[PDB]
Amino acid sequence: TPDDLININMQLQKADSAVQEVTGLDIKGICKALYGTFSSSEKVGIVPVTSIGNFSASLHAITQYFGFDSFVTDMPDVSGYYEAVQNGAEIILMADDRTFLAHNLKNGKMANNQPCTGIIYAEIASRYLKADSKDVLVVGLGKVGFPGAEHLVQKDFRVYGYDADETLLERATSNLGIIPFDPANPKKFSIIFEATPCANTIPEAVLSENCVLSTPGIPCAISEELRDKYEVQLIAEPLGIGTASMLYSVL
Ligand SMILES: NC(=O)c1ccc[n+]([C@@H]2O[C@H](COP(=O)([O-])OP(=O)(O)OC[C@H]3O[C@@H](n4cnc5c(N)ncnc54)[C@H](O)[C@@H]3O)[C@@H](O)[C@H]2O)c1
Ligand SMILES: [Mg+2]
Ligand code: NA
Repeated sequence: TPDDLININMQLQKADSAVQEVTGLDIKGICKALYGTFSSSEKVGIVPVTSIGNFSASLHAITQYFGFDSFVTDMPDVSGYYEAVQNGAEIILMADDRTFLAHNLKNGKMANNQPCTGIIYAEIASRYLKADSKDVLVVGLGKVGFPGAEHLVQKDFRVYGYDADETLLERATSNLGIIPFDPANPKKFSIIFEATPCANTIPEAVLSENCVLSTPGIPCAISEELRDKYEVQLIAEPLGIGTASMLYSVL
């Protein structure tokens, strides 16, 4: 509500700075570099869906920050959708338990939260100013991680991948031509991308001093101890960066 407004706005400004530190660009600039696209106060309708609407309030906060004219509809679901279109929304933003989408009504473009999150976090990791090599470790090759790994291959990085499910590791190896990472033969990285719903997924063996860990993952892949010891540059934010990615991907 009131101090939460300050709280979300703080967390976004922090993340923006962490992104500036690592890449030289802010989140706005990353999206501009990623999609060749820019905010022009487009009207975005945030429609709550049945699946107390605090998530939509966060999205309102987040979209305001990036220079969009956003609103939350009074009605939820289909009534909400209708209210949004009728009130001049150019982009619809909405989520249920399994899908979070942004739909641009002007141009027909639609984004899914998961690939957009994976692409932007991978992009941020790839742009690490003080990285020594083009080698990158991706841990987690699910709905967020696989598209992030794909983005990294297309930017001609040498991508190593690991997933706890051999099945998903196999898929990525075949589809993307990434190198399977073996914990029995680790290697140090200066660039790490992690898309896992688990903590302590990044072993100490893999870390180098002043590496970037870029992770949308909840909770955090590295312990506070290890990120202190290695002075790990941490890119992690729970909703805003992914949301910006979506919005900018559809403009
Ligand atoms: N911060 C954001 O803005 C944002 C946006 C979208 C998703 N997320 C988060 O990103 C995370 C991943 O989302 P997703 O859709 O890719 O999940 P997913 O379930 O589709 O895939 C996650 C992958 O991580 C793998 N994994 C789990 N534990 C592992 C371990 N110990 N070592 C290696 N791999 C492991 C799983 O096998 C799975 O393939 C989730 O925690 C999700 O909440 C964050
Ligand atoms: Mg995010
Ligand atoms: Na994680």
